[PDB]
Amino acid sequence: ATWQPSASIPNLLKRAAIMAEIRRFFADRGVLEVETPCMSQATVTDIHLFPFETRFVGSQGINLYLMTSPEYHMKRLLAAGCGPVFQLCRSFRNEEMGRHHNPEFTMLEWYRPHYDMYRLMNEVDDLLQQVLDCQPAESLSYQQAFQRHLEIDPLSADKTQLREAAAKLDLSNIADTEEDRDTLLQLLFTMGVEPHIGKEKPTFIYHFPASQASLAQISTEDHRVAERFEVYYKGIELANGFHELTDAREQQQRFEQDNRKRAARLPQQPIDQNLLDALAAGLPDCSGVALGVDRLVMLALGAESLADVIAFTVDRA
Amino acid sequence: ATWQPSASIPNLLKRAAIMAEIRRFFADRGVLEVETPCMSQATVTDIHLFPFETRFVGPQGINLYLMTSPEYHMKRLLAAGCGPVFQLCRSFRNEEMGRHHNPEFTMLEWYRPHYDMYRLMNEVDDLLQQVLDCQPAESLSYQQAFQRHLEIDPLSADKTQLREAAAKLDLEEDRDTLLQLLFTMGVEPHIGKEKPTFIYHFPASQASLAQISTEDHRVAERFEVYYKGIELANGFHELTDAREQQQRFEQDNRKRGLPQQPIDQNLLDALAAGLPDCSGVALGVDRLVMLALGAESLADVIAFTVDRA
Ligand SMILES: Nc1ncnc2c1ncn2[C@@H]1O[C@H](COP(=O)(O)O)[C@@H](O)[C@H]1O
Ligand SMILES: Nc1ncnc2c1ncn2[C@@H]1O[C@H](COP(=O)(O)O)[C@@H](O)[C@H]1O
Ligand SMILES: [Cl-]
Repeated sequence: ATWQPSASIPNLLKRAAIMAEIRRFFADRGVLEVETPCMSQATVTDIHLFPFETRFVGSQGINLYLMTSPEYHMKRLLAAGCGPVFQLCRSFRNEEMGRHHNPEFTMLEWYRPHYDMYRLMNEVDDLLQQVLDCQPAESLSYQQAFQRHLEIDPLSADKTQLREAAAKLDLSNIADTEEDRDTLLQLLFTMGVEPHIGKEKPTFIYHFPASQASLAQISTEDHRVAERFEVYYKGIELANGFHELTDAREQQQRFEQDNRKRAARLPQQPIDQNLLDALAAGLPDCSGVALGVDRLVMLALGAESLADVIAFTVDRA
Repeated sequence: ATWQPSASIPNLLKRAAIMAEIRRFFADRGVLEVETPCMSQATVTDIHLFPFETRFVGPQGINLYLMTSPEYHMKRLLAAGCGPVFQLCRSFRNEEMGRHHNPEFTMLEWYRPHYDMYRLMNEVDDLLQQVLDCQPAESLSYQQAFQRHLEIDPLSADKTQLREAAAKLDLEEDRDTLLQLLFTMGVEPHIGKEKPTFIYHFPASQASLAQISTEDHRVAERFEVYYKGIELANGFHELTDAREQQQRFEQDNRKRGLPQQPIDQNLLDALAAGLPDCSGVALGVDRLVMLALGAESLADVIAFTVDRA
């Protein structure tokens, strides 16, 4: 019956125990928990993100946007001096329900002032070991991953070389006509690399190409890559971490470029001036990470979809 | 500058300690924590509530409503066997920001199978004493509060009698609306001064989620807690009968120049399947934290209120 929960009672008890462990993990490291809004008068500019919008009575209401990630408010807190902070929030992305996506989901996001990407990866690995009781993670660069799995260099290979690889994977249909080099790299990573990682233990992939920087600063030593990592385990994308952007002008260029592209494609998005204002005042150098709690719980239970770990997925909420 | 949080660093650190204290309270009592949706294909019919609505792409699109409280999903869990459970969630009500309101706010809602209203009140009192280091609560009925502060009986006074009383307070054709004005203006400023005040047995018309008292049909098994001028919690002996719940929703819609809301069948269906006898309570965590901090507004304990979020 559609009235019943999506997840079993035993799975929801284990869910609460994991949430408690996560909280003990950060308590033990002196990391403060914060709560930030689920709604903003501003939204994100990323072309790949689709925000929920709702009207607030505010005689003239205010448009509000549900938060795809608590990043901007947490950076505002950091700029104001909160120190190392974590949050376990409900996040909202207007995406269809899938085995591994729900339009509302639990995010674990945290920030560590004065931590570089490597020190943060190590902390994420310790958390995985604790919750999953899994082995210590392996780490490799995006480059190394391609070289080991596909015998190509993704930082230097031309599109012909790229389609040669795609052909070997039985992917020529999609690859032959695709003329965007980075898009071909994503096809190859998804189809040629992802199936061969995260098997025995979690796998960190870091130094994604500059085009796939997302929230990451570009690597100063090699502008071809970004200070971003992603963790994979048993075929599941669990987390993305970054050496965060502290430069206001650089951040603003990102948003403006985003809205310029959206126009070329999508509505232009109300920029978070509050975030740019925080960066102008001064955000401590930091690395931050966003982890999918529902996926973590799914893996900890050996469950096969989010419907097993979320009380009511959107189809019956 | 607008970029800065509403709440100070010290207040947020104290807020987190309180969150963890609430969790310790329930852990010590073996109550399970759950998480239920912030969004639903269904909504509420309650005449006092204004939800947010937002459009979902779907598996074409679907209208979603944000949750005003986790009640309906927690009842579904209860009907499925979850046992005593609490939740600390963000709840959503489409109403302007005020000193004591934000359109998104933290709710502590919990449910106790086999607790009556009195046993639940006692448990609320214990939590308040823990968080606030306040004195044990006093309790009185809606009737007693009107008798002690206004010298009238709200259960039997006629409208003339009521207007006379409103006249004496230096202040409408509905008797219940009259009672509401009297309570807000004549009773509320005069309770919760030195310790939390539990008001119980609200009139039948103000039943909200509560069963009617079987022993006196003029009143409901509902209580409200007030402290230092502020409304902190609402608790009920819960409705378990599907037929009665549905008639209440039908009536809700009748009373609604407000839009008519659909009745949530999943809730009714859970009630049909069987909801254990239980009492539940909804508490305003931000309000509670504000009182713990001796602060004046929610802007002092919420990292970013809506005006700057
Ligand atoms: N719709 C969704 N449902 C469940 N988990 C998600 C969803 N979107 C993102 N995630 C998780 O959140 C993490 C952070 O995503 P991002 O903020 O896009 O880097 C991802 O690695 C996923 O584990
Ligand atoms: N907009 C709001 N902002 C902050 N607290 C609220 C808001 N609406 C309701 N509350 C709190 O939530 C409690 C339970 O709500 P209710 O069940 O509607 O009485 C109330 O007693 C208030 O403490
Ligand atoms: Cl107890």
